[PDB]
Amino acid sequence: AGHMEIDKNVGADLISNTRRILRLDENELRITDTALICKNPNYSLCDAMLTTDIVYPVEYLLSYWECRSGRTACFVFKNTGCRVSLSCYIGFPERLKDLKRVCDFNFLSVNEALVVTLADIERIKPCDKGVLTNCVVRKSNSGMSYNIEVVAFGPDNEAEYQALLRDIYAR
Repeated sequence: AGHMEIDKNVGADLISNTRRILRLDENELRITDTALICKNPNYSLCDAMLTTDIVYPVEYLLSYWECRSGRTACFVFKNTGCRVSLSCYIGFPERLKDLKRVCDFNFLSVNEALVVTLADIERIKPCDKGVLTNCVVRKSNSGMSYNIEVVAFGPDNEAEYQALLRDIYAR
């Protein structure tokens, strides 16, 4: 009830998926409202806060997001002190002018911003109704850095696909 709007079960479903495929708990995913998302001033979603040395088949989550009520979001990944987060916009972001995109592995700065969506994956590879894009983050303090990877596959990611069903449909 405020300057973001999600329906009672819809955020709870997307937040449930977010803790379940990051394989962390509901008090270990950090959620945030207006202060990072308010540049669409009445609607958005929230932010989700993420751990080091962790992988997910990221496009399984993009797919679940857009399929839930017929409305799409960009995942805007905002790197800050120690944490990765993804700031989730059903929305219009302020830093979209100067934040980045990747498909590769690279070093990434401690106060940085980056969008990854179905339109961005479509610029950087021919997309398909079968993509499993894959994403991997580390924090470091000894290097005062992030270490970021995201890579684009079709159904060839069949091993990680099976391993994820073998965790998340096996809780």
